[PDB]
Amino acid sequence: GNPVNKTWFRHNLIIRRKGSYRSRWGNGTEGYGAGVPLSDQVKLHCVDNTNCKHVRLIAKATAERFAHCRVFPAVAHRVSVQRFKGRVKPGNIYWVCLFTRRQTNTRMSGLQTNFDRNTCIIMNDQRVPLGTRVMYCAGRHVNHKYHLKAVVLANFFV
Amino acid sequence: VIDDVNHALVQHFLKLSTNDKYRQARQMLVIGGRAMIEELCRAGHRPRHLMVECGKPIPEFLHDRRKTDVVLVDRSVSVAVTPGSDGYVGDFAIPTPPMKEKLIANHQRLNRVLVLDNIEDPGVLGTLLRTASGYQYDAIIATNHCADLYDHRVVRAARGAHFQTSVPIYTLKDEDGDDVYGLLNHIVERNNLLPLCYIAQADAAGVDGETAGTQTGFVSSPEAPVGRVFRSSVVGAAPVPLPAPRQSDSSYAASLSRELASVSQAREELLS
Amino acid sequence: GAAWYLGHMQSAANMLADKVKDADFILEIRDARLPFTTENPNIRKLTAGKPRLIIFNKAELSNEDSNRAIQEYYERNGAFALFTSARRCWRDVVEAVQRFTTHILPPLPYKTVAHVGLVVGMPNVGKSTLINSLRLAHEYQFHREDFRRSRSPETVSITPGTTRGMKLVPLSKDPPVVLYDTPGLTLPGCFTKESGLKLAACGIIPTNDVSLPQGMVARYIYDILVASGSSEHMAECLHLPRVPISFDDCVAMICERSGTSGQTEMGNLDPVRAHRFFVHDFIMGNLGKITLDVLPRRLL
Amino acid sequence: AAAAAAAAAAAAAAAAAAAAAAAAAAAAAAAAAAAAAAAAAAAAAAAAAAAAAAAAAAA
Amino acid sequence: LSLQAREELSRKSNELQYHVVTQDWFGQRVDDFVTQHHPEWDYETVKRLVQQGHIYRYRKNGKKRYTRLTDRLEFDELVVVPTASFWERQLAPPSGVFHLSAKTREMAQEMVLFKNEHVIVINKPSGVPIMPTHDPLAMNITDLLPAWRYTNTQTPVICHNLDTETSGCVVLARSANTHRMLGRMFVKRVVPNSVYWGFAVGKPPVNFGRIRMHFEVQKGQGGDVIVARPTPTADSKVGIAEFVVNASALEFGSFISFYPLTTRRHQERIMAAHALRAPLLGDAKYGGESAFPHSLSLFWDPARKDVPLHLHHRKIQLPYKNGAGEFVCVTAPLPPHMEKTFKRLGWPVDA
RNA sequence: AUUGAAAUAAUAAAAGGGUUGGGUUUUAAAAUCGUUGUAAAGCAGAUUUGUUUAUAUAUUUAAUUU
RNA sequence: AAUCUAAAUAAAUAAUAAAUUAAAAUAAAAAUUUUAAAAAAAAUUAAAAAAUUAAAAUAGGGCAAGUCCUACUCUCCUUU
Repeated sequence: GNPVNKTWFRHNLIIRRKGSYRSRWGNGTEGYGAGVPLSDQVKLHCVDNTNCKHVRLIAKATAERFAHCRVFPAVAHRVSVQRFKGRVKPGNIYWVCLFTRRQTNTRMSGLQTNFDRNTCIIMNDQRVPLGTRVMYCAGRHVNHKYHLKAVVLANFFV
Repeated sequence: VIDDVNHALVQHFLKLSTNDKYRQARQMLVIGGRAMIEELCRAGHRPRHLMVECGKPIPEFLHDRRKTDVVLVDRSVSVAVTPGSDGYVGDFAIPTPPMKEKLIANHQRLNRVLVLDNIEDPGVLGTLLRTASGYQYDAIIATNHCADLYDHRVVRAARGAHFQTSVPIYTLKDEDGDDVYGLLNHIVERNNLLPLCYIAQADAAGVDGETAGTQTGFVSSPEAPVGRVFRSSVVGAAPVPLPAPRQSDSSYAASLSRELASVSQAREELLS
Repeated sequence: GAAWYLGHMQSAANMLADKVKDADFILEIRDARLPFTTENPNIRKLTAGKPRLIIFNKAELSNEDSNRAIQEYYERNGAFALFTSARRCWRDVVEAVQRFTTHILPPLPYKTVAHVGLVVGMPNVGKSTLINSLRLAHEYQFHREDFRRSRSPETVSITPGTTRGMKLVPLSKDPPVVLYDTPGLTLPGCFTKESGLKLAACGIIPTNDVSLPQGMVARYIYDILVASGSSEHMAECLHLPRVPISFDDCVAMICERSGTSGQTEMGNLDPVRAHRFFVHDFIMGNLGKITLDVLPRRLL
Repeated sequence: AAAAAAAAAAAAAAAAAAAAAAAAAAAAAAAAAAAAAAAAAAAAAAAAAAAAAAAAAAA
Repeated sequence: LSLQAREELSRKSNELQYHVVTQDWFGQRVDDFVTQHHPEWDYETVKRLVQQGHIYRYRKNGKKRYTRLTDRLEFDELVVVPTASFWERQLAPPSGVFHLSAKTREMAQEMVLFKNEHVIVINKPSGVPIMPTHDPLAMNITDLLPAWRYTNTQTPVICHNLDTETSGCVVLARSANTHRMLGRMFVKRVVPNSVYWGFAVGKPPVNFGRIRMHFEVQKGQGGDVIVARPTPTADSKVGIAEFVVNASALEFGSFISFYPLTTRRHQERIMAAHALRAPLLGDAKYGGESAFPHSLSLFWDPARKDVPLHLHHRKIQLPYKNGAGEFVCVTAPLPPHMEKTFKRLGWPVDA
């Protein structure tokens, strides 16, 4: 009686925002709360020195952005290397400290920003990275004490 | 069967046998003894965790909710948590005497006190506690840094003494200047509220009244002396009482071979 | 939910006994590349006295040295053994059951009754196709059950499920050596870490999935053949520098029919199209004609 | 909302226990049910006597 | 029944025939006649026989008047009331004819999610069994049971035997009278009454549906399968569940919710190991050979037996209601072993 | 005595939900065409004495401060 | 983004027992309920939605007989 709801569990782990001319995502490029928090298997690029494919790393969680607060997401991520070396496996579930994204994310100072490819680094259960060196430019949103005190804070931010 | 020294019940007894802070914080004390437990069990006392070693001697005169956890323990832990040759070890509920009856119901005549002032040693410390009670001494006392009156070696030496068979024993405090010059004034002068004093059983002795008492006591002489020390210090002389009689022995005796000679007849029995 | 019998075989023993208590000659369909992984656990203590006709299929790809000892082993115990390339199909294996009883059958008391045959073995190594080939043709050309072959309901045409009771296939007629079914008792799915490798290696249980990726058997068929040669001749068959140093180069050296989206300047080939190749080709007995099991020279 | 209107899952007024079975109005709108003592679908929810407390067993 | 009334006719027994004298007992209620003549049976033991038909009838005229407990006697027909004396026989007469130290009487009180005057709900630890298997040795619930006798009730009775590897929520009845009532709540539901959670490795087919398999327990532990879409009709019972894949690891795992309409053995895990062939995480009995834990970034040291079966009896809807009209729903919170993999995956563990 | 038979697998018509038990559920072009609610009758100088409240969450996190 | 107003002219279709109603709550009949009863206070108009009203005593299993079906040894009037 009253099939009140099916799946009901995506609504506990997704950032769903109605489209009603007031609640709406937008393409970014408008103001904080850019939009489109990147919710599906998105095959992010790895950047830090491991055998993570650096070109493919399939997504796990249904939310990724700082106006969605990557600062406390616990964003799981599955590794799917099309090739690693012919050291990680192509089948493990590491967390991720998202670095940047091609989606034009507007900052709270009007500074729009978008990079050539959405990238990230694999890390551990205690939020320590798995690599030694990082080969990309991370985003300001990686400054939290959440992903700092173990993150090398690789190099030049944006 | 517990063949692991990391078991909670094992680590329970260790921090109950050797540590002294987290003893009272749980109000428990380890007892070892095959017959020493029934002795206490006879007068209505049930061990919380009676750990028998896994073996032959399994008397069950209180079983079936003897405050259960009647655990069987390995030989290996029978060595570690149990310094003692018993296959029968447990722990009991700390009793307490009240620190006020030292201050108020100080009865006049038959009041002889013990003190035992030093950093002491178990076994000896426990032994005196058995014999001091063994003659119904009242107000057996602690000092600056004697060993806890519930230590596992002390209760092994006391052999059924610590619990109230007949023991109005007492324990004293810690004071400001890393000393106990305020341990006495709070009570000891008040333990001259009832009148006489002595300071025997010190390796060094002075006035030395020396076991020479003639009159049977003028039996109604309602004052009576008190206990003694262990080492050589004038700390017993800075207190207000002007009594100073530091007693010695007669023959070639040495440490610990002086008290049980003194306390034997220096106790209440001046009637003889 | 169409799974199979699921449980340890060593509890299907005291029921297998009473199945042999009435049978006469025991059969089996094994894989000569797996002499004792495709066997039921009791093969040792199963019968010891009923005349077993133990058959090893796909023998042409199983090595010949290990073929002699395994042949003469049972041939010493008395229970026979027959090896077949399966190219010359089971039609000759059937001929065996026509011959391998006339010499060893006890004479029938009643001129025409049966030779009740108890068959065992993995259904996916040749036991199913051996039944349902002789079970289908009996519906047309008729020996017993004596009815007009019309009562087979809609959408069956074969019944290896939900009845399988007294169901049996009459392989022969005048020496009517009939054969039972033995509702499949093998490959319990509770198999061993390694047995699933040798099983999926032989093409049996060909499922390569999240439970058993190619790179787990391919790592096994490569590290089993540490002796590079006549196997590197399959590598050298595709331009390989003969000796492969390890798993990375040989699998990546054979990416000529493999690959994915890779740049014009740096190609990122696909090592899984090379995985299945190195895996499935060894199945065909193409790479090497070498067994997997160890062949205990002792009795076990 | 002060005026109120937070009605329960149905019951309005429940009378005294009288042993295992306690009554209840179950005001809602109708009923259907059964009855351990004589099992007949019994529309009459205006009064349903539950057993010890199991809403499964009624009148 | 027609044969039950036959042996009743053809049994001398002792057939204690009981006259109904003119004065004291003619007119009294029958349940007064039996209870003051037969003090051996408890009153409830007397209602069962008087209503069941293994009854103390009354015989006046040429037929037997089986009766309700309140039927009163007749005006001295010397109307005998026959009562059974040697039931034991083909009749099969009706029902009624160590020590728990502390650290257990406390351990069994942190495993209590809900208690009232009629039930007790607990939270079973994954790995402790219910029925004893090493008959002197294993620490199970039934040996613990004299610990939830809160308020001195008579040794609660276990109602549905959760398995060994299954964690979760159990129900004891606190009363042998309540246990009779709480039967219709378990066997062969039509609509769900309970939720099983689990972490099957491998995203199954469509994330909503129903599973109908036809189990067959061949001893020992045969555990057969769908073999007949209708049934084998002889040795088989079916187990139906309405599974819902709440959320799913992208392609390698899922968090599935089973609503088990039936009561079959490991029906949770055997239907999960063939909803896809993707069994539950750590299910070494039916699946469990894909790898040791099926080879993840979880705690992966011994593995071979480390990972406990991620199956949890999550919620039970009791029929006892609450102060507000809602029926009560215990919500046994996940063990850390599932709280490990839920937070390791960042899912919002709903307690 | 006076035709004898076959799960004749599908149809039809019935019942039914110690022999005995698997099934649980309700529809496929809707001018709305009655109520319904939603919006509306086009500039009112001006909310809101009293009607009526689809209004809706109170917390799963991260990082501090004693 | 782009195309499909309205008004003006022209005009069909299925449907139609009528209502004095019809908001909203709430119990009462082999009954399935169209009504009636208490208690309420429910305004016109246009527009747009389809929640309710106007289109079968059914779906699925488990049993047993029947028609359909094949088969002839024994049946009836075949004609050719």
